[PDB]
Parts: sequence; C-alpha cells; structure tokens
Amino acid sequence: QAEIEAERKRAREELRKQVAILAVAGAEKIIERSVDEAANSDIVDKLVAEL
Amino acid sequence: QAEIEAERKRAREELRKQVAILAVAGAEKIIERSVDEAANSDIVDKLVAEL
Amino acid sequence: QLNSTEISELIKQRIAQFNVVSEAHNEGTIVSVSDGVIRIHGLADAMQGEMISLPGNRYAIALNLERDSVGAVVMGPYADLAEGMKVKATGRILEVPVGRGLLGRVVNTLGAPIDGKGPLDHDGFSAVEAIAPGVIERQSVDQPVQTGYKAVDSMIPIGRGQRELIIGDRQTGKTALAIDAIINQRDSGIKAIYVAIGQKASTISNVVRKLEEHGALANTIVVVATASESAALQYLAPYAGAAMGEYFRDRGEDALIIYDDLSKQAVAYRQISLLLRRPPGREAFPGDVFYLHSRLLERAARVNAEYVEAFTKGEVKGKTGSLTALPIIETQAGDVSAFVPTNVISITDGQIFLETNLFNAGIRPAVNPGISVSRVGGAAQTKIMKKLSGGIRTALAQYRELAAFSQFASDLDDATRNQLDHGQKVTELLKQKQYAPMSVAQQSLVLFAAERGYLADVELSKIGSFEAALLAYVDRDHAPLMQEINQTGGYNDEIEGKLKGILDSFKATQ
Amino acid sequence: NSTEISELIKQRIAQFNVVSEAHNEGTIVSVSDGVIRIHGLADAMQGEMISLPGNRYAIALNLERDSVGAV
Amino acid sequence: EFITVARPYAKAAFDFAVEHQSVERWQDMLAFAAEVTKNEQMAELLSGALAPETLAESFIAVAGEQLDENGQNLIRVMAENGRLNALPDVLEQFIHLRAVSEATAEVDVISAAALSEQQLAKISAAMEKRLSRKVKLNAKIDKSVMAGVIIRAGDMVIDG
Amino acid sequence: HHHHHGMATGKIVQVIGAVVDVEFPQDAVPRVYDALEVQNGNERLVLEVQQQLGGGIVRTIAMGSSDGLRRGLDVKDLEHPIEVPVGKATLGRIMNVLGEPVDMKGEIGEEERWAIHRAAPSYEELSNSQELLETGIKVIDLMAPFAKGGKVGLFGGAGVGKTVNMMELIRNIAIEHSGYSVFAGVGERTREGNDFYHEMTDSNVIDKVSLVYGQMNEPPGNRLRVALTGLTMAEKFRDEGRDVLLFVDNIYRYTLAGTEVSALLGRMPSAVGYQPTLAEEMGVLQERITSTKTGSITSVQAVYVPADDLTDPSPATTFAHLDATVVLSRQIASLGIYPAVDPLDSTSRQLDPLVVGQEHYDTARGVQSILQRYQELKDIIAILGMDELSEEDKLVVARARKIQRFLSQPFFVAEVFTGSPGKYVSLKDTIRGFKGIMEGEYDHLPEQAFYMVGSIEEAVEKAKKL
Ligand SMILES: Nc1ncnc2c1ncn2[C@@H]1O[C@H](COP(=O)(O)OP(=O)(O)OP(=O)(O)O)[C@@H](O)[C@H]1O
Repeated sequence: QAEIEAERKRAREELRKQVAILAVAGAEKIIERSVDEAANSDIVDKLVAEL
Repeated sequence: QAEIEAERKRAREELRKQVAILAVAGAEKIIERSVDEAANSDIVDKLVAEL
Repeated sequence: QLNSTEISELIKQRIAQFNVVSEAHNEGTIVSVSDGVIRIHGLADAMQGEMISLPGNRYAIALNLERDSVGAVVMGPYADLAEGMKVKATGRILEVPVGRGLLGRVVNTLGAPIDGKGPLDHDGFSAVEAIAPGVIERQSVDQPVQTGYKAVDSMIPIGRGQRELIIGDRQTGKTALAIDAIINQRDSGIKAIYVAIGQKASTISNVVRKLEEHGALANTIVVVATASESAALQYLAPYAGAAMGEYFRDRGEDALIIYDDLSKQAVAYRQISLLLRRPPGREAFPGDVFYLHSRLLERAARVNAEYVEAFTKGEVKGKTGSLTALPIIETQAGDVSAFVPTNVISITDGQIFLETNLFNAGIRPAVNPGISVSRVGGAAQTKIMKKLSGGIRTALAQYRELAAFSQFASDLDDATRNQLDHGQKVTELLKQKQYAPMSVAQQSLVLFAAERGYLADVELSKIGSFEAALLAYVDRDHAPLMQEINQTGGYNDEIEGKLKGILDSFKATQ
Repeated sequence: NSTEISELIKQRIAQFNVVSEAHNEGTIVSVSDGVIRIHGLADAMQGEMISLPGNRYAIALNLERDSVGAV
Repeated sequence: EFITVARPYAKAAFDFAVEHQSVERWQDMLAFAAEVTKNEQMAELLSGALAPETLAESFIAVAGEQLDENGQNLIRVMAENGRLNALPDVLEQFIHLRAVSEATAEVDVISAAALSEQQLAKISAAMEKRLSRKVKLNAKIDKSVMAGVIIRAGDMVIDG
Repeated sequence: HHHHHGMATGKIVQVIGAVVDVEFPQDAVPRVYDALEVQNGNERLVLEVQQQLGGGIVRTIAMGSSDGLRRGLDVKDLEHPIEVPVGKATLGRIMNVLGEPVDMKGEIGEEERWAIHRAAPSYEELSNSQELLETGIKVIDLMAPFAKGGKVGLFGGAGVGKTVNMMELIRNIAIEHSGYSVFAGVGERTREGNDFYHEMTDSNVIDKVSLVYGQMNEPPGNRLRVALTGLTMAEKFRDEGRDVLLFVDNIYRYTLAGTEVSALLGRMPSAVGYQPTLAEEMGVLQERITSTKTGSITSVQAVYVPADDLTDPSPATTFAHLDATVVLSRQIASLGIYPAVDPLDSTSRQLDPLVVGQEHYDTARGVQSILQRYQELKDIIAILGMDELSEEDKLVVARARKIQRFLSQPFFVAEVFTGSPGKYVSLKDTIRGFKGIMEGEYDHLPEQAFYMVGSIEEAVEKAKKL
C-alpha cells in the first residue's frame, strides 16, 4: 500500500503543470463566454487580461 | 493502494473542476467587461421590447 | 489543458443562457429573522411547508401558516443575517435522487457525498416519507436470519416486513453490540439500510475502519448526519429512508432500514417545540411520535404482490414489495415510561430487553432473554432450526429455576443438580462474543448437545469450549456434508444418523 | 372581544355615546357547548337561573362583566 | 398595531364611516386625529390618563375635535377601548378600505418605480411601459435588469 | 350528503392542523358535528366542526393532513355529519372505515345515509327486562350462561379457533341464532387482514357482516370513527329486530385511541391525558347494546388489551361489561380437546347458585365442586400416588378423562372447519347427562368415548362406542 502514493502525487503535480497550462485556455474561453453572455454586444477591445 | 490513486483521480479531476470553478470565475470578470465593453441602452430598449 | 474543454462544455451547459423575470414578487420580506426563525412577510399563501430557497440555497420549509403571519426556518447558519430580507422562495420541499444505485454509497445526510465520494448512484430525485403497502401489498415474508449469534436466530427468527424492539445498554456495547450485529449482514450482502444523527466523527472514522473490515461495506448504504444535523434533519432521516427505499420495496426487493437515536428526532421536535414556543407533550416534544411514528412507523411491507405496482407499476413488479424494518431501542435504564417508549413500545412487532448483566459481569453476550420478547420468532427457524429450537425458556426457567434453589443456603437436589447441569452446565454452553458471527450450519452445532450426547459429551467447559472446538476440528477432519446441510437447513433424521456418528467423530474430536 | 362588534362599534360610533340596552335578555354572545358569553340580564340575581330557550333556567354565577358566561 | 382591533375599526370605518360616507368624511376627521396623536406633546401627554373620558376629552378638545360624532361617540368607543392607542393601523386599513375598494396599481421591476394604476394586469402596465416614453427604468434601469438576466447568468456561473 | 350545496365557509384562517382555524361564511356555523365538506385540493375536503365558534371561525377537523393549501378557502358545510349509507344491506359487503366499498368495491350495501348518532333507549325501550343468552356451544354455552343483547369481557390468549368458533357463531349467530350477526374490526396486519378474508372464506359466512376495517395507521379520528355509524347499522339489525349482535375488535386501539383524542384537544384530558369521557362513551356504548325491543342489540366483547391494563379502568368497566368471566387454556389446548380452552375463569356471573338456582347451583355449581374434584383429584391426587385418592378422585380423573373428555366435543365451528359437526348443545344432557354421567353415571364411559364427543349421547353413546 505504501508505494503507489508517491506516483499519485506526481500525477497531481502534472495536473498542476497542465493546470497552469490550462490557465491560458481559461482566459481565452473566459473572454469568449464573456462576449456570449454579454448577449448585448461584444467589444473585445476591452482587455480583461485574465490569466 | 490502488484505490488511493483512484482518489487521486477523483481529486485530481475534482481540482480540474476547481480550476474550472475559478476559471469561469475570472471569465465572469471578463463578462463584467462584457457589460462594460459593448453594452447599449438600445439593448435596454430591447428589454423594453421584451415588454 | 485537460479540463479546459469542460469550460466550453460548461459554456455548452451555460449555453442555456439566461433571462430576468418575475417582475412582481414572487418574493416576500422575511420580517424578523431570529435564529433562522423569521418573522416573515410577503408572498404569503402557498403550498404549506414549502421549502423556500432563500439566500444561499437555503430552502426554508415552514408549514406554519398563521393567518397573514409568516415565520420560517431551514437547517443552517442564520446568525450573521438580518431580518426583513425579502423572502426568496423555492416552491416547496425537494427530492434527492430516487434510485437503487447507491449500494453501499456514502454521503452526507443530504446524500451529499460527504465522504468526498462525489458519488451519486440513484436515479432522479426522491422525496422522503411514505406509507406502508396494503393488504397483500405487504404480506409476510418469513425470510430468516442467524445474525452472528446462534441464539440470534434461535430466540426469534423472522422475515421481511418486521420491526422488533431491542432495548439497549449505554456504554455496554449496546451500540458496540449494536455494532456487533452486522456480521451476518455484511455477510448477508442483502438489502438493508441504517441511519444516524448527531454522529461522532471518531465513531464515524473507526466505524468506517470496521466498514472496510466488514467484508461487504457496500452491501447497503447510509447517508450521514452529525452533531449539527438539524433537529429538523433529526426528524428528517426517518422520513428520508423511504425515498428511494422504494427502489427496493417498490422494486419489490426487500427494502430494509435501520433507525437509531430516534430520541434525537424527538427532543429534536422538543427544542423545536419549546423553540416553537409551542406546548409539546412531556419532554418538550410534541406527541406527534404517535402520528410521527404512525406515518413514520407504518412503512414496513413484507414481500407481497398487491405491491402489484411496486417498482414497474406493475410491470410485474406486479410483485412483492418487501420492506423489513430495523428498530433501535435503547434508553438510560431503558425507560418505557416514555410516552414514546410507551406507545412506540406498543407498535413494536418485537421487544427485546438487553441485560447489562452478562457483559456486565462480562459475559460477552449481555442481553436480557424473555425480557427480550419478539413476536416473529423461530417460525423462520427452518425445519431443523424449527425442529431443534425448543428448550430455551426451559433453562431460562430451569437454570434460573435451578437458581432459586440457592435462595435457601444448601437446598439443592441431584435432580436439580441436573437442572444446573442442563440449567447451569448447559448454561455454561451458550456464548456470543463481543464480535460474534453465527454459522447456522452452526444450527447443527446447536442441535448436537441434545442430538449428540454433547449434553454429556465433553461436558467439561474446558472440553466444551476446548473439545468442542476440537469438534470444529472434527469438521476439519470431517465436514464434507455440511455443504448439503447449510444447503438443506431442515430437520431430516437421515442427517441425524450423521449426527450420532458425528458425535463419534466427537469422541475422535474429544 | 369588544372590537368584535364593529357593527355595534358601527353603532358605538354613536352608541358608545348612544346606549341603554339593559334588559334581562341581551344576546348569548359566544356559543360553545352551553358556555355562551352572553348579554343583557344586567344585574341578574344569584347565579340567576335563566329559563333558557327550549331549555332550563340557565345559571351564570359570578357576573362576567362584558358577556356573562353561562351554563 | 395589532391592527386587528383596528381591523374591526376599519371594518366599522368603511362600514359606519363609509355608511356615513365618513370613509372620506372621517378620512378628513381621521386625518385630523392622526394629526392629534401626531402631536408629540399629545404623545408626551398621550397616556398618563386613567380616565379615557379624559383622553377623548383633551383629545377632540385639544386637537380641535375634527372627528365625527360617529368619531366623537366612537371616540368614546375606541378611546374608551383604549385601542385608540394605535392610530395608523386602520388608517392604512382605511386607506385599504377606500383604496382596496378602488384598487388599481402597478410595480416597476428593473425600473424606477411605476405604480401606474392598472385595474387589470398589463392593462395600465403594458400601457405604461409601451406608453414609455419613460422606458429608462432609471433606478433599476440597467445594472438591475442586466444583472437580472445576467443574475440568472451568474447563476449559471455556478458552474464556476 | 346533506347540504354543503353552496361551498359555504371561506378561508382557513391560520393554516395549521386539521381542526379549523378557518373563515367560514362567517355567519355560517353548523352544529359542531354538523359537517362541513370542502374541496381538499383535488379531494373534496370535509370537517365536522371540531369547535363551535363564531365568525365561521371554529375548529373543524378531519383524519387527514393540510400541507400545501392556501389559508384562503371556502368549505361547503355538510349540514349533516353522521348520515352515511347504513342499514343491514352492508352485511358481508366490504365497507371501508369510511364504509366505502372497501373491497373491489366492497359495496357494503348502500343504505340510509344514516346518522351515526343511534344511542341509548328508554328504560323499557330496549328491554326494560333481562334477556339471557346461549347458542348451545358443545361444552361451552352449557358451561356458561349469558345475557342476550350485550357484550361480555373476553380474556384468553391464543389458539381460540375464534375464527372457528366464529364459524360456530356463523353456525350460531348466523345459523343456530338468527339475529342479524354483524361484526367489524380495525387496526390489523395488511395481508393478514386479507388472510382474515381468507378466513372470511373459511367461515365463508362473511356475508353476515360487512367488511369494514381500520388498518391501525388510520389517524386517531380515522382510528376512532366507525362505531356510531355502526349504530346506524344496528339501526338496522337490532332495530331490524334481527338482533344486532356485532363483534367488537379493539379496546387498546380504542382506549389509547381516546387518549390520542383528548391529547389532540390539548384539553385537560382524562387522567394520563386520555379521553375524559371515553367511559361516558361506554355509557353511550352499553347504552347502545341491549337485548332490545327492536332486536337484541348485542356485541361480542373482546378488547384490544389497553396494554391489558392492571385494574384497567377498561376491565374495571369491562368487568360488569363481562356477564361471564373468561379464560382460554393453552392447557386445554395442551389438552387439545375439542374443548381446547380454559373453562377455569369462564362462567356466567349468577348462573350456578341462583338465577339457575340449583339448575346451575346443582348441575353447574355442583359441577364447580367437580372442578374441585378433578382439581385436587387430578391435582392433589396427582401430587403423589393417587392410590390414596378414592377412585372417585380417579373418577374425578374420569371426570378428567371420561368427563373432561366428554367436554371435548365436535363443534359447529369444527363442522364449518374440520367437519367435526358439533351443535347447539343441550345442557340438560350436561345438567343431567354430563352432570349425572360425568359424576356418577356410566363412569365407565371412556375418555375417548367422551373425548371429542358432544353431549352425553355423543360422549356416552360414544361410550356405546366406548
Ligand atoms: N457482545 C459483546 N460482548 C462484550 N462486549 C461487547 C459486546 N458488544 C459490545 N461490547 C463492548 O462495548 C464496548 C463499547 O461500548 P458502547 O458505547 O458500544 O456501549 P453501548 O452498550 O453501545 O452503549 P450504547 O448502547 O448506549 O452506545 C466495546 O468495548 C465492546 O467491546
């Protein structure tokens, strides 16, 4: 039972790498659905600059 | 021991739902800009149209 | 990265978009909030008891309609908030998933997988409380059990549909004994339920430790309610079980449940009632327990096909809704003067007194026999179990009858000496551990002493425990046919030959 | 209690000034099970047993001021 | 403030008053009465008074007695009752008497307030917003409305 | 129904509880009993006014539950409570506790919407009189006398053949007695009630009594309701002259029932919160049951044991509601005799010494001496070798074997069950045949000859069979 733990930890760590990696996409789709639910008009000019 | 890593999946992916949660959090900020950027009292007259 | 697509998916989900609405409230004013009891106004007449999802989600179910006057509550933290806040109204009380999916699934009392399970295996949504099945919708199932004591069955076998009280002992195990129960049940891997309120996280934890220790641990599920579970919620869990419990009983499967600490639901209704500033029954709780346990206590439905709609309705499912009820009876001193213990006591289809004495002086099985009285009984004891089950009350008499002889110092007779040989020595026979399973192939093991010469054979408690265990050896030696026996579970003398020659192996087994 | 009237408070608009109903018979005020708040019968005699409509002399012991309760 | 005692009041108000048409006439008289208790010395002196006769006395008396005789002998009625202690209950219940009698109204959502009397729904309502003109909703105009649909939206941001 | 044409009422003021905090058509109030039948959501609501209180605002209550509705309302006033189709047509046909067609439509014969309120007669009306009773049970109606048109306390544990003997009551109250034999019950086990429909086929004679059942989950009013409509029924049977004799289920259900009642009142209830007047309801009760002029108004008295209470203000009342005391013997069931129950503690009150005078003061009182005879002959003479005991003590043991065997007798029940025919018995053949025979005559009559054998021609002519 002891061993598997450390590996699982590494897995979550990669989830952190890909997590920060995902931060990008979250900024992207972030502004995206921002315009969608804006549902009034979309000015992408304003830069939220979300991470 | 295996079930442990299983929880590393439920929790790993769970955190994926977390950074999801924060993700459209910051998105929700971008939509605050989407009211800031490109809002129209014309659209308000479209709600007036919803009368 | 990985879950980024989910955002789109969420975006997909959130694709449903939104609108503003309900130009006219559609809402109240929660006039004076006091500790979640809100003097409240606005949006008045409605479904009574409507849980009205207030700030946060809090869905305040208040069935108290004064003419014109509102006040309301829902379980939760009302301390910081202020009065008057417009009443945010969900239409009513709710339903958590209705399905048989859970198996041994784990959660908060809401079904919130407070295990962190996240697990939801149930269909749809299930509102809580329900009535029993009608004539021949409930119809007696005799399905027995030998529960981990041989005597477990032996005293009173039973079947689906049944509710028997067992009085219980504080700090005696009668929770840990009450724990010691589940042995055959986890072994049963059959449909049952259990409930707890105000629970203790340690007991929770170590309990779980046993759960894995319990082979099954999934054979049945329970949601969990802790020391903060609302006096409301306290009242709620009993209501709760039926919700998807149908997905057995309605499934025509045996539903089966366990409720305990019912007092928590009662004085729950007390600090409710005094909190309600409402005159309750004695002990500050309303006498609803009759109705509360009329509605509550009704449900148990033994398998019967005027459940002809049970589950599929009926896509047959024309079939036998089985609901076996699991009571938990305990009190300090076990006080029946409780109107709860009074009327409730009446409803019991069995009443077992637990004696603190045995496990008190330490005899592991502690319970109070014949003070323990259950109506179901060894009807469910199968032909041999049916057969061999007789002499019990005898030594309950006899041994205890033998006991009476001591009352005069040096009063005994060799005959009576035999009534302490059977009475007291055969008394020396029985035991059930702190953790006792029961074999029910052990049914034979029972029928030995009379059937075998085991009345005499290895009469020494040294040889009873010892040499008997050495007969468990003789099973090691010879236990070929027990296959066909526990297979059988019935009285046939043909076996009984093998019972005598068995006793010969017992000579060999000493 | 008093406000119940609103019709004899409609009266009482004048008929708090306007007045003078004293009689051995004012209305049974409140009927539940032979206990009626009751009117008139101003000074009435000892537990005065009041021959009741289709019924026995009805007794009210100590004068309940507003509407005498009855037996 | 029970207003239920004052319910029997406003009852007798539309009833005897409107019967006397004092619903308006002792809307006037009544008005002057709420003016009387409104007098804070008359509040400061409101109740020390054992004789309620003294109260209706110095009350109609003090204030100028614009109450009707329905309200003077009624002044005996409620004053004597001492339920006169609460003036406004049946005042807004009388406002509810004549008004409830006359009721037509509106409520502005996502808007600065409306209250355009609509005997029917959408009757003067859709006639008002359509009639807007106003159309601004200024108070609740945008952040309130756009935060209404967007309120449901953030409600979808529950997904986080 | 009555009126309640017009929907009446108005709001339910403070919506709490089945009793009405309710605006009726405020001037409108009926008799508190006089019902008010609303629409309950979908359902038509109804409440007999629990309170008579003005403003159309009075408690008006029902056995159901209120959640979900508006405080607003209007509730038609059923000018009559109590009037529900009632008469003797119901017999055998299943009435709900509502009288509703309980079964597939049990269709207990729809009859007079008939007031439940049928009650006590004039001093003379139902019998200023005394009316004795027996149906000729093989060893039993002989054993105890009885008074017609009434109820008598029943104490016995198990194995009664109460359904069997009920078939003997079918074979009697239906057969060996004509008088209309009705019965009712409440608070049973579901498919075991259905199994009392099985038994209802066992007797098969179920047609004598409408099927109306409580199923104890029935609320307290629901639980406590059916009786007075039962008097709208004996308002046939006894009133129909076909003497109403109806079997009576449950006291504990009724005792505790009235408890839950006065509790719900919140009133100063009876002691321990019970129904204060539940006993007065017994005055109304026996007030209902009399061997009547009309027809004997009779009832089978057996109690859901109000916990089998000690000194039991119920048994206190059920004593003197027992003309005959009762016991059932698992021991005579251990004797297993066709007489399988406890004659001990079972006899009519005044039978032996007077009121039969010698007739039972000799046959039956002297018979009780014989109860001492096999009592200490069987018992005492059993203590050690009975050689000491005169063979009379062993002919009190042929009172046991021989005579007590004669007690074992076929049953009109056992006919209706096992075929063992049984009879309306003649205690002459007891007062003589079993008294003389059991005592001195034909003491050679075998136990078996006597055993499972009826009156001394069946026991003693079975002694011709020996
Ligand atoms: N059959 C048994 N024989 C001996 N000891 C037992 C048995 N069952 C439980 N116990 C003991 O009881 C102890 C735990 O006490 P526990 O609090 O469960 O007592 P309790 O009887 O449960 O009190 P309550 O029933 O009120 O909780 C454990 O140490 C356990 O060994």
